[PDB]
Amino acid sequence: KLPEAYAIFDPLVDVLPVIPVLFLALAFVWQAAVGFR
Amino acid sequence: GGRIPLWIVATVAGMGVIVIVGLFFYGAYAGLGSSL
Amino acid sequence: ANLWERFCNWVTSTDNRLYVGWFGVIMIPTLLAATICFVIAFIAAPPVDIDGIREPVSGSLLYGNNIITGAVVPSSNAIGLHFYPIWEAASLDEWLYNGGPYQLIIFHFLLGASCYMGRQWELSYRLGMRPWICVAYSAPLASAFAVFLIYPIGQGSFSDGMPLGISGTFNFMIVFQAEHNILMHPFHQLGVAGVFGGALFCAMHGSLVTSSLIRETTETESANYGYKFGQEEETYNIVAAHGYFGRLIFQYASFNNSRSLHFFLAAWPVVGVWFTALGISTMAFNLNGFNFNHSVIDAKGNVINTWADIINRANLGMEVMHERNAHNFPLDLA
Amino acid sequence: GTTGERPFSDIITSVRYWVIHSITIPALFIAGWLFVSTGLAYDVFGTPRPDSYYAQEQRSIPLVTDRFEAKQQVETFLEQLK
Amino acid sequence: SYPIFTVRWVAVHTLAVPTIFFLGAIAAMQFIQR
Amino acid sequence: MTILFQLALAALVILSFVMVIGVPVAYASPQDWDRSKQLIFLGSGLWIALVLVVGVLNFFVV
Amino acid sequence: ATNRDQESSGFAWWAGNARLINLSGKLLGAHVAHAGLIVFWAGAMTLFELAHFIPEKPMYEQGLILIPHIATLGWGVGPGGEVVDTFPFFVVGVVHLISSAVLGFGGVYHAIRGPETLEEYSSFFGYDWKDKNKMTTILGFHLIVLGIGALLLVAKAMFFGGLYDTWAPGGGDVRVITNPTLDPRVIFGYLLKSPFGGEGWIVSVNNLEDVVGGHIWIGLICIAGGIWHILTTPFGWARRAFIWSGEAYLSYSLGALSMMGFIATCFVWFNNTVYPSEFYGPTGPEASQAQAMTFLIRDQKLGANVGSAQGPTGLGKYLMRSPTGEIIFGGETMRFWDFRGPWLEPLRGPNGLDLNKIKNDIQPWQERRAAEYMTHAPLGSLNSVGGVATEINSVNFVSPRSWLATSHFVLAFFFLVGHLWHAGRARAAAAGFEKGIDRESEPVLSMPSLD
Amino acid sequence: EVIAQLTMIAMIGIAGPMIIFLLAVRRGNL
Amino acid sequence: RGWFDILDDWLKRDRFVFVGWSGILLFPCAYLALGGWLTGTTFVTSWYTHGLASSYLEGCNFLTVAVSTPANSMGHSLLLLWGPEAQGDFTRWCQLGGLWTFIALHGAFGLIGFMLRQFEIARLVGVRPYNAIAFSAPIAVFVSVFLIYPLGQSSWFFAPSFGVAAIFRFLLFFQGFHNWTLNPFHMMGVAGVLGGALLCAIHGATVENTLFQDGEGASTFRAFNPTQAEETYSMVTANRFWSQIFGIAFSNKRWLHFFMLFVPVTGLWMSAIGVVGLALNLRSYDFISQEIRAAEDPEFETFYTKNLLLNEGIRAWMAPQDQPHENFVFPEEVLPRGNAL
Ligand code: CLA
Ligand code: CLA
Ligand code: CLA
Ligand SMILES: C=Cc1c(C)c2cc3nc(c4c5[nH]c(cc6nc(cc1[nH]2)C(C)=C6CC)c(C)c5C(=O)[C@@H]4C(=O)OC)[C@@H](CCC(=O)OC/C=C(\C)CCC[C@H](C)CCC[C@H](C)CCCC(C)C)[C@@H]3C
Ligand SMILES: CC1=C(/C=C/C(C)=C/C=C/C(C)=C/C=C/C=C(C)/C=C/C=C(C)/C=C/C2=C(C)CCCC2(C)C)C(C)(C)CCC1
Ligand SMILES: CC1=C(/C=C/C(C)=C/C=C/C(C)=C/C=C/C=C(C)/C=C/C=C(C)/C=C/C2=C(C)CCCC2(C)C)C(C)(C)CCC1
Ligand SMILES: CC1=C(/C=C/C(C)=C/C=C/C(C)=C/C=C/C=C(C)/C=C/C=C(C)/C=C/C2=C(C)CCCC2(C)C)C(C)(C)CCC1
Ligand SMILES: CC1=C(/C=C/C(C)=C/C=C/C(C)=C/C=C/C=C(C)/C=C/C=C(C)/C=C/C2=C(C)CCCC2(C)C)C(C)(C)CCC1
Ligand code: OEY
Ligand SMILES: [Cl-]
Ligand SMILES: [Cl-]
Ligand SMILES: [Fe+2]
Repeated sequence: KLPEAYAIFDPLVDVLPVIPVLFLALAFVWQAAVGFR
Repeated sequence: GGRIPLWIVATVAGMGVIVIVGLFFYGAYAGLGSSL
Repeated sequence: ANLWERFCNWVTSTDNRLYVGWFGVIMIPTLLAATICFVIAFIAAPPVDIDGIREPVSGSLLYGNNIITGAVVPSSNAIGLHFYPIWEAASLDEWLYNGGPYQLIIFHFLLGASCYMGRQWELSYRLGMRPWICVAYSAPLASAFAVFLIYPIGQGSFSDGMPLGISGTFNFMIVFQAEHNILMHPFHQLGVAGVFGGALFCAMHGSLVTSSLIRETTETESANYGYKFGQEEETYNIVAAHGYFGRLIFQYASFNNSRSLHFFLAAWPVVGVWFTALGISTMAFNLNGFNFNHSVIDAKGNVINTWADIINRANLGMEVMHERNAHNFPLDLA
Repeated sequence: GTTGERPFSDIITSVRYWVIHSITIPALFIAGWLFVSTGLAYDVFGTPRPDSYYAQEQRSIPLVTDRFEAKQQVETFLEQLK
Repeated sequence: SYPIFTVRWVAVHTLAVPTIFFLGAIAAMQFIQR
Repeated sequence: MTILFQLALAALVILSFVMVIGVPVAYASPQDWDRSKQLIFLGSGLWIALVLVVGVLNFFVV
Repeated sequence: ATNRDQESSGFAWWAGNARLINLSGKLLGAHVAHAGLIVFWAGAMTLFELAHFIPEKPMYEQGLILIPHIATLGWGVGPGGEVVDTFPFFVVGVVHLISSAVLGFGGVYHAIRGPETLEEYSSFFGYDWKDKNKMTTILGFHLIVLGIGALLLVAKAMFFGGLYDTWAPGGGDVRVITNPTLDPRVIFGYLLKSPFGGEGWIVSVNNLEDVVGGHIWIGLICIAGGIWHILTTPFGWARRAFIWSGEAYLSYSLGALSMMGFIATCFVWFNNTVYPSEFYGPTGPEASQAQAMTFLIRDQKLGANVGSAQGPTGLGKYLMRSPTGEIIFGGETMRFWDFRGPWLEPLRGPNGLDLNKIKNDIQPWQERRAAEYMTHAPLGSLNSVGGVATEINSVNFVSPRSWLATSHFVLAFFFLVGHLWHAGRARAAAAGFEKGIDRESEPVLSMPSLD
Repeated sequence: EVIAQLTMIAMIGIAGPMIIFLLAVRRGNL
Repeated sequence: RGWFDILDDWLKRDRFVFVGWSGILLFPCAYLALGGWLTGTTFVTSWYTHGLASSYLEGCNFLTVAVSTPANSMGHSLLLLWGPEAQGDFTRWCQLGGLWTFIALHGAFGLIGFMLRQFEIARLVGVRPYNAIAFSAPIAVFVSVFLIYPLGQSSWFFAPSFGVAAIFRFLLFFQGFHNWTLNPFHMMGVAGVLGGALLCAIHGATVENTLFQDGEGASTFRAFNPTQAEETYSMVTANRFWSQIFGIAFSNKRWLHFFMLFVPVTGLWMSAIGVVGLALNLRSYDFISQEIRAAEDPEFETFYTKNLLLNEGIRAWMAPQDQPHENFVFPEEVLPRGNAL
């Protein structure tokens, strides 16, 4: 448990660690934007 | 004939599979097949 | 010029029938010492107490084996991971009993083979080639490190390394399935895809280039004599092979670039075999294959068996028979 | 070269395409959802539901044992469930 | 000026419609309890 | 103040969120480089201050 | 068109990060943004582990890798590794994750907005890969930051609370170090120890005095070397031995990282001092030894005379001699007798396990620890069924030691592969045939036939 | 509850493609 | 122009997916092999044939679903839907295992169509049909493993079931009952497959690291023109490299790609043969000389005897569940087990 102050933030705390992998996915969306030039 | 940019359908498509797949993994832990 | 320089220029000469090189200088003596010890042990070595329990296994031809049952046997479990050169033994007789040749052979060999890899880099530098052949060979080298070095490390004993023999290898494979469900590990499923696909794509490329050889011979002679070594031209029609294969499936499932095609042939097995070497290396730390034992159950809670429960019954038979005198306590934890 | 069909880049970017397939895909999805949610897949194919593998007090399997009496064997086993 | 109903057409739909259909079926399955 | 804590905490969150998106777009759109120098500068000071405010308050509620 | 396409930089998209080799500012942006991802993860992951944490379950039953790193440093934990204040974990968490935002802001500014190349903005930050004097200097500053970093651990242990000492009596406790070991005979003797069984090279370090002392030596070494390189330029011989290129420097570091990954893998697998089993679970050896003790205890209570009980092979069923005579547990665990642990060392005498102590001085806490550790042995399935592979579903467990050793062997291996790929390429790129053999001067054609 | 979890990551995830989307509109420097 | 010639013009038309006469055998049998698998791994049980779950509908995942073989009581029945076992009852056919024959037989005519398809296309394009010939080795396997092997046993029960983990089951059955690893014909099979992968990797890497410099970018893929006349890599430097690394090297490019077809195609053919033997329990299970010695000398142990004891444990721990129809009851006390485990 987080300290009781921050319990309304638990479900966002659950999803935060995966955010690094999205940076890698976002790199590809971006090269699709620019067409792999 | 080119009215929707390809890269958009990709991300859309992509996220679509990503969700059906995640679902099959959630189900590996719930209900049928979860050993519980 | 000076003698150190005559020597260096010989070591690195691209004129030697076989290239030496600086990796070559370590590779040569170590592979020779492994080869001579192995050959002599395979024919003549006496029995070896592999599991540390004073129950010696006969591995050599002269002690009643054939080509198929013969092995150089791994070293005693009593030794675990201790270094056991010949000079740590009270006598050759003690060294033979406890499995010493195995240590000599695998260490000299891992080393000489690692330098084999570097030598491939080295010659490619002296020839002006691109350097990454040695990277393709790292996949089989990795695999040898796994069954000879990494897996014994995670398990605490060189006695659980792969034996040097045909039947010993199978022994190793069955015990591993029982203890690690390797068939149910994706990294091994990746290795199978690596080797089945490798063989498939081998036959395909072979059959497709051969399918499109340019008529340069008659029917009374080998079509091989239609290629002259170091000829400026290509001897098959890749455009013709593409037009055949693109139709067999569809146009864009087919390669029309030769470089892209050959890189595909290199990468497919190499990758997959990296994964399966990583497979043996990570199950060395008991991160095992998937476990679906009793995973389906009905409303009441009876177990409904799946094919994975049938796999586990086989696994269990291997479990309870293997090294049948060597467990005193209920769990086989290494 | 081109055998002469419409290129795929040209189609799935076309709006017409998605007009039609905005509806047809999810329609199919749900139909297949409904095929299982109705419980209808169970009786078409004969697959047991979680309360139909065994009778309440049995732990032996209904293994089919006769080649020509095989249809009957299965029917008589689905009666011992009620 | 392409056709819209070709042989190719038939090929993709022979596969692609049972696939989506099968997928919704498999989705609904995740929610069955014993 | 059990409520004003979170209040400032969500402000950090809805602001980080604004900034996560805004800063990259602002940085690579050539149009309003000078119209935006202000926006991020204010957002940034506002972000930092928000972290500190949440920092001190935590020692009244946790 | 500022590089950024295959037709100007000579690289495709799938290798487009090589478009940054001679763009120092944009390249600086990449290193800081990535560092921000590293700190972000340290931040995200610690608060996840915190939110999911239940202080009643062992750390090693709950899938936690980062929080046990914080306990080892002496924050949050009481005697026995029992957790007594979670607040320090939360702190470690929020600082890193906050910090990741100033890194993130910094990298994305430098990669998009700032000067793509630094060498005209300020002669101190811009660099040429080939300036032998500027490259030793950057290494020198980083060497000093590293040596400072080692000294912080020294500071934590000697001045700011101490570290968890699993070897501390009364079961283990946090403790302050006041006689670091400085004797180089000890500190570098670790280095000349064999990596083989019963020696273990530096993985054998088993007391915090030795550990803290090693970080005094390395801190001061790194500062000294940092200065050395800031003032020196490399000698004749060194210039001739190396390739001086952006990629070659990258290949050297991949070598270094790979080697370090393998070492780490073996630290977490075998070492129970700086990875205490209180937190990481038992080691493989520790678990195997624990089982032999459990069943020694049980049968001794039934009346078994365990010193003379001859098992089926003729070796003791409970106790036997190692190959140098030490008394050790029997069965397959005979391979593990190098194990050393705080729960077991009390039964040790000079000839090894002492039978009077086995007959008399086994306290209940050891029977509990031995049972706990045999039932949390580092075996389990990729989908986290615990146990041997023939086990039925029920226990949801894989040891942190298994997760840490597998992940870092995999990363170590792919980084060795990276070494070869980039090392060989740097050689080729500098000699000038990385893009193929030149038909007009094919070297082999100027050579003489082998036969 | 778990829908809390799904809405957050739905938002974080949509956040990336947006930036790229916004930046092509403004013919920003991709 | 006869109507036959008009129908031939249309089948041999140049479209996105070529059809041909072969297509008339091919697409329906293949499509229906596929579909019967997909349909049965999604929705169908093996409860009455095997005492197992086997569909997604029952809670199996991709690794443990299977279209499972028919119960042993069916014999080698074709198990036609209109046959005397199921009598037009679709539902009953599913539960008795007819999807298995459906897949097996539509598959086998499926592969026929594919091989004819390689013959038909090669003739129309004008190339030697060496790919069709290479495709003989997958056909030899599929026939030998899926049809011949069960026809020699008591029923289709013992053929392979169409499934990931079900195939793993077959693998291990073959070890414990047939001692397949000891068989010379599998060993040759093993050599051919792993030798195929070797050839595949080493040839790709050789070509990729002997390229001539024909463009100017660092991606080397964009320096190849399919209609160029010149070899893209250097045979001469590749030969010298492997001559001096390995002692020998290829010199002839035709032989090199012909050898590549040969090695894996011949491995698969050899394994097929041995499996034909196993249809009969014509195993290479034992070495008589070692058993005679073993039986007389309790201190004679080898890895061959170790492996047999493993085989014995597999047979007895797995058969009762594996062949439920035999009603095998083994009390605890007959189960072979070493110490403690
Ligand atoms: C990040 C760490 C790092 C790196 C990358 C470098 C990199 C470099 N150093 Mg610096 N150095 C460092 C840290 C580092 N140094 C620190 C902390 C110190 C203080 C000790 C020094 C002290 C130092 C000196 C005094 C010198 C260098 C020199 C050099 C250059 C040549 C290196 C060389 O030949 O490698 C090593 C290559 C060899 C061929 C050495 C062969 C010896 C064997 C094979 C290696 C084992 C040696 C090891 C000490 C003992 C083994 C331990 C065992 C238990 C594992 C190169 C730029 C040299 C130079 O040009 O001066 C400016 C030089 O003379 N460095
Ligand atoms: C750790 C991962 C990582 C990092 C840090 C980089 C970094 C970089 N890459 Mg590489 N790249 C990567 C992975 C990575 N890449 C992968 C996986 C691929 C394969 C698809 C590529 C393919 C690639 C190519 C093909 C090229 C680069 C280029 C570049 C540089 C400039 C890109 C540019 O102009 O942006 C343009 C993009 C945008 C303006 C879109 C928005 C981008 C920002 C960063 C969104 C960030 C969102 C974030 C949440 C910010 C908010 C938080 C903030 C308040 C802290 C930059 C230094 C380019 C280069 O070298 O230039 C010469 C180039 O041509 N990269
Ligand atoms: C190793 C990382 C690194 C490096 C080498 C640089 C280097 C540079 N930056 Mg960047 N920058 C970085 C990180 C980095 N920056 C980060 C993280 C941010 C976000 C906060 C920025 C934001 C930024 C902007 C917005 C600008 C620069 C600019 C510059 C240039 C001049 C900066 C200067 O003179 O500072 C002078 C240095 C000092 C006054 C010394 C104080 C620096 C800090 C406070 C020292 C603290 C060190 C810390 C305690 C150590 C621990 C670190 C932490 C990881 C634990 C120079 C090329 C400018 C530029 O390119 O001009 C157009 C510019 O406008 N930078
Ligand atoms: C497990 C390994 C394996 C698989 C999956 C496989 C598959 C394939 N190889 C083909 C080709 C080839 N295979 C070749 C050599 C080899 N192939 C090998 C091993 C394999 N080959 C090996 C080892 C070699 C070396 C000799 C050659 C030389 C060729 C080709 O020319 C050809 C090609 O184009 O490849 C690139 C393709 C034939 C397409 C076809 O028949 O369409 C028609 C499909 C039909 C008729 C349906 C078949 C139904 C099958 C037989 C039974 C049912 C299968 C279920 C639906 C799925 C079950 C899944 C569970 C078992 C897990 C196909 C991709
Ligand atoms: C910390 C924090 C925060 C922040 C966050 C962040 C930082 C974010 C980020 C985010 C992100 C960063 C995201 C991203 C996303 C991404 C995506 C979602 C992607 C996807 C992809 C796809 C799917 C693709 C596809 C494709 C293509 C495009 C091409 C090729 C093919 C393929 C298919 C692959 C906040 C404010 C919340 C608050 C709390 C705390
Ligand atoms: C350049 C580039 C790139 C990259 C990028 C990057 C990598 C980035 C990074 C970035 C980052 C790295 C960022 C960060 C962020 C962060 C944040 C945004 C944070 C915030 C925080 C907060 C908000 C917090 C809050 C809280 C607290 C304090 C307590 C508890 C609760 C909570 C959690 C709520 C790419 C590849 C894409 C592409 C190309 C270019
Ligand atoms: C912390 C600690 C400690 C300490 C540590 C130390 C003190 C360490 C040292 C370290 C060191 C002391 C290391 C070193 C390293 C080395 C190396 C790693 C080397 C390298 C080299 C090389 C690699 C080379 C190369 C080459 C050659 C050979 C030839 C020519 C070319 C070239 C240059 C490439 C102890 C354990 C006590 C305890 C716990 C903690
Ligand atoms: C049998 C039969 C029949 C036929 C049928 C058929 C024709 C069927 C169909 C079926 C179908 C045809 C189905 C389909 C299927 C689908 C599916 C179910 C799929 C799935 C997939 C997935 C899930 C994937 C995904 C992924 C992954 C996983 C990873 C990577 C990526 C991707 C995204 C790819 C008839 C009528 C004669 C009647 C009698 C019987
Ligand atoms: O599997 Mn079973 O586990 Ca690895 O050790 Mn314990 O037994 Mn023994 O010696 Mn070779 O083998
Ligand atoms: Cl065994
Ligand atoms: Cl034991
Ligand atoms: Fe080729």
